[PDB]
Formats: sequence, structure tokens, C-alpha cells
Amino acid sequence: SSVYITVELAIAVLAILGNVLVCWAVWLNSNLQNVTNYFVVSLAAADILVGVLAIPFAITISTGFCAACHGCLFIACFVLVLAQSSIFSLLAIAIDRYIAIAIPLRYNGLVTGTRAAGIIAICWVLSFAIGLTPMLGWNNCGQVACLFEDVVPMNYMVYFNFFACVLVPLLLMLGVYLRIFAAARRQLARSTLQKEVHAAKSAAIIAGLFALCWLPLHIINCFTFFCPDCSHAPLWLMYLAIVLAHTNSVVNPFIYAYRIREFRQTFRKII
Ligand SMILES: Nc1nc(NCCc2ccc(O)cc2)nc2nc(-c3ccco3)nn12
Repeated sequence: SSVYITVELAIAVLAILGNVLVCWAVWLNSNLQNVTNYFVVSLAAADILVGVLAIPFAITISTGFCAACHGCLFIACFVLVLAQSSIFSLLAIAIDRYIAIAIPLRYNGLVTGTRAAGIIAICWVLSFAIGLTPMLGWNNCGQVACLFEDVVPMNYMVYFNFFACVLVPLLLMLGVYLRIFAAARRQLARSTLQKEVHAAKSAAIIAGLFALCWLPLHIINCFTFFCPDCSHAPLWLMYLAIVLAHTNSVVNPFIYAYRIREFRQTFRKII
């Protein structure tokens, strides 16, 4: 119990620090203000909020505080909007890499800073609508005690939250990355191509780490929903899955530092 709170607080601190470093690095350095880096800083902002609010909210839900219904749904479902925003940002990054690699000549024409910010705003607005759907409808609410099992319907999680809003973007961007690397192999000028592949590899790792972290908890929810005859998953397994899902927030600043040389140099400059 106490171990969970301590590890969650440590994850929150690490996420805040790493992603504020990423945001500061992109803001400070003009060489790092690409089109893809706008999606990168949107994803960093999503991780910052995961650290600042989503993890304290998870701790409070673990304590099972009683409160009003709508506040309870907001506390339980704030992680959902941030995960969806991360999904949308990762998809935008994958499509940007595909545009940059498959059609380099018209890449600058197709994607523009104003277009990038627009897509970011639309994706952020859609993430709130998808994640906070329980507040509008689909409630098991009927001061209710805040338990994520009792309050948030599992039909929502296993159909709308997961099958349409995670697996579909996950599989689409898996196909996008496969097409990216197939086109990279077809195209092989050589110096520029290896920069695109290296950038695509870096942005595909942070995608692979996201799916690796989130599918444990999603599959546990699917097991809870599809087969009611079997008993509920153990509490320790549930907390481990939550911690694993939260761990994806801290990893990608380290990936940027390790893979992207400009990020590493400006990180060392900041510190
Ligand atoms: N299923 C589930 N449970 C929880 N917390 C409930 C933990 C619990 C589980 C069993 C129990 O008897 C008492 C408490 N948070 C959860 N977050 C998510 C989630 C976030 C994104 C997708 O699923 N699913 N999820």
C-alpha cells in the first residue's frame, strides 16, 4: 500500500522533471523546433499532466474517497483523456514521419506549423470528449464512494475506450510504421535517408513503449469484462498494471536524450 504511493510519487516527480526538460529544450533551441517536435511537446504536456494530476488522482481513488458523482467521474477518468491525447500525438508523429519519408519533396508543403498546431488542438479536444464520456453518459453511478470498478462501467472501457480508441489507432500506426520502414528500404541522399530512418526509429520506440505499458491494464479489464465467471484480478496485479501504465510517462525524455543528439546536447546545456 505505502510502496504503491511512494513509487507513484517518484514516477510523478520523474515525469514532471523529464517532460519539463523536453518542453524547455524545444522552446529554447530553434534547431529543435521542427513540425514533429510540436507533437513531441504536446505529448510532453500530456505526460506532465499525467504526473501533476493523474497520479494524485490515482492515489485518491486508491484511498476510495467519497464525493459527488460528477467529481468522482472526473477524478476516475482524467487519466483517460491524457492517454487518448498521447495516442493522438503518437499517431500524428507516425503520419508526419510517413509524409517526410514516402514523399520528401512535398513534405514541407503538406505539413505546416499552423496545420500542426491545428491538428494538435483538434486531437486535444477529441481526447477530452473520448476520455470524459463517462461524465456525460455511460455511468454505473446509480456522495457515492469512488471505486473505479463500481463507478466507471466496464462495457465503456472494453468497447469504446479500448477497442475503438486505442487498438484502432495502435494498429493503424503500427501499419504506418511498417509502411514507413518498407518505403525507407525501397528508396535505398543516403545521408538524408539515414536521418529520416533514425528519426523514425526514435519515434517508433516511444510508440512501442506506450503499447507495452498500457495493454497490460487493458487486457486485465478485458478479462474482468468478457469472463464474469472467473474471479476478479488480484489487487496487487491491478496496482502493478496501473504503475506500469504510468511508467510510460517517464521513459520518453530518456529516449529523446539517448537517441536524438540535439536533445542530449541541450539537456546537458540546461543542467
Ligand atoms: N480496471 C481498472 N481499475 C482501476 N482501479 C481499480 C483498482 C481495484 C481493483 C479491484 C478492487 O477490488 C479494488 C480496486 N484503475 C483503472 N484504470 C484503468 C484504465 C485506464 C486506462 C484504461 O484502463 N482501468 N482500471
